Amino acid sequence: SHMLPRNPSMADYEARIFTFGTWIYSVNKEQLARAGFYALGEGDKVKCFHCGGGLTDWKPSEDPWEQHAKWYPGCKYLLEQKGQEYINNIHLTH
Ligand SMILES: CN[C@@H](C)C(=O)N[C@H](C(=O)N1CC[C@H](C)[C@H]1C(=O)Nc1ccccc1-c1ncccn1)C1CCCCC1
Ligand SMILES: [Zn+2]
Repeated sequence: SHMLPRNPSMADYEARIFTFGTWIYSVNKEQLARAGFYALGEGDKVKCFHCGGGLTDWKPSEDPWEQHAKWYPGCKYLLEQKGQEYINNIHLTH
């Protein structure tokens, strides 16, 4: 939940989109990169450059931002981009 990104080398959106150059999975690569994720090159495993949170086993029609907020609500990239209200809404039911 720190304000300092875990992986500065992947802070650049262009650095992240590059990792998806040959992405074959259903979840949209631009949406993934915009949501802070880069591909690890091992199945559909991705990692956020900021919070360091990893996610795998993406399902059809899943939204990168929603999943990001669900699993890593303390991510400060998410807070900076989407804002707290977005995070609040994802966690509304619990
Ligand atoms: C359906 N949408 C996807 C994006 C999603 O929610 N992925 C989750 C995920 O990647 N998680 C959950 C938190 C965890 C830090 C991360 C993860 O890396 N999980 C694992 C990765 C490799 C090996 C095991 C796990 C794992 N182990 C125990 C419980 C959950 N995941 C998780 C994958 C396994 C089945 C439950 C869901
Ligand atoms: Zn994050």
